[PDB]
Amino acid sequence: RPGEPVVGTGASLSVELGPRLLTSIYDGIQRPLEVIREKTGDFIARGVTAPALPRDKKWHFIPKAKVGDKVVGGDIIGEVPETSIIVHKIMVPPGIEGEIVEIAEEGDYTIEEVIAKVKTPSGEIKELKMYQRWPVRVKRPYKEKLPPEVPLITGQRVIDTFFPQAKGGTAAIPGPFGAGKTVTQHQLAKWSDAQVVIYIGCGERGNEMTDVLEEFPKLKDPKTGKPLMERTVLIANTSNMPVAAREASIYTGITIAEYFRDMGYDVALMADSTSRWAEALPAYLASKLAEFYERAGRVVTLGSDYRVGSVSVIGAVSPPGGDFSEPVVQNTLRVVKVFWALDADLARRRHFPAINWLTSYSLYVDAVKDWWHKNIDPEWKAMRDKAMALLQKESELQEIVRIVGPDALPERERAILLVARMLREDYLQQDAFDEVDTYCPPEKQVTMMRVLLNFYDKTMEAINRGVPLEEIAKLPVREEIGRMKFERDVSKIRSLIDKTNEQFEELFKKYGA
Repeated sequence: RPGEPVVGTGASLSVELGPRLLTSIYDGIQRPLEVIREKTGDFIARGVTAPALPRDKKWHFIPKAKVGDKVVGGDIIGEVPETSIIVHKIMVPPGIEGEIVEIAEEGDYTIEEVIAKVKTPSGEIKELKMYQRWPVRVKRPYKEKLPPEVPLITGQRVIDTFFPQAKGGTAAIPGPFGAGKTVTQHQLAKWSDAQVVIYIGCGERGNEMTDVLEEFPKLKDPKTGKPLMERTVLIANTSNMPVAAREASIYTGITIAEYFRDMGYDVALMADSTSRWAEALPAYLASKLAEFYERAGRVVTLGSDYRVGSVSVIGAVSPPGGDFSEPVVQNTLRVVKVFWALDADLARRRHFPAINWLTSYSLYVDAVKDWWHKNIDPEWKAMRDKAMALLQKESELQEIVRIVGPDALPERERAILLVARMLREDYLQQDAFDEVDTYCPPEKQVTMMRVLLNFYDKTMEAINRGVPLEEIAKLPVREEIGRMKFERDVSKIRSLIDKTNEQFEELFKKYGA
């Protein structure tokens, strides 16, 4: 990328945006694999480079606008089928508006070709290609940042239910590298309802780059059968790369996320490069994490059609050995709205995903409940809250029992522990390796939860009738409850409610009431 030595604020550090970015692997900056990296500074940056998009590749343009049409920035003037998954939407660059005096015909083109001309109100004729440039450090503009509402549906029960992410929200995952972060990040990347993923996947393990070039091209997008790379764009930070570029990769990544957002996609920006992101010569250097995160959001995009896209941020905080106290841990956890706390004791106990349901939190619960209530069910919030109360109850009881023992525990309390344990095992625990349980649709989540909480209501009902707890604990329907996560037919899961009720009736019959 040649550029120019301009005054102001650096060279004018930017990125190219157009067809073929997808399936591609880039560096703090935007050059293909194993390419030298430029220095930084508050004042300026110097870069010796290669090309970011092939000028030599031929793309099938489908125009969507005509000679005579009025346009504004964000308006979509045609389409380019880019991968087998993603249509690339060709948009007037921000700040350009006017009349389309000239537009290409449906045909094949390389990116330097001019596919349209726009006459601005001044009369100035602006020439538009299939790509555009943007300064990575300026947030691409939009009409309006919408308040957090709809959830980013992850298909993971513990997250979607107890610690929800909003489309356009900010989330962090910290804890040990040990058990499960990788598989959990991988589950999020492939299952979350974001059409496009930008992964800043950046050498935290010496063989990570090897795994990236060797494995990533084989991964399938479970929604289509096709490769996950065909909706992904990677941004590597490594130990050989300049402190400079490593710094700037988040911007390059978020800029590219905003660009797919602007077309109306939901996009997930995933950062898993904690350590490589380090600097030498702090408050002065922390509002630089703040504003990066401020760039997350669901927005009504620029353009003449009403159009919504989003960028959801999920940041890894994996500090090596135990850098968990001071850097990226004071400023970052108080800026993110959601935190999924991976916990090595849970992992050792083989509870997966190993997410600690007492130290994680989401501040999007009330923001997303209405979306759940309107479509998934009307009792979604009441039910999570009830299931959490019972988990909080369990945790208190277990502390108490650690001190004084279990033998003087009353039936009611034993019942609470039995049901909480069913919550942990049936719902909290989810099998990423199983062909059904690797994804749990919204409808299935609420039904499994109703089955569980109905069993709780009947348990507490039975006990307050003199049915003993040992009899409840061996209801056959219990063990079907432990398997419901493996059932793909949601209506079979649902039938467990009536089945539970009936077995209880016939425990009421044995005994009294």
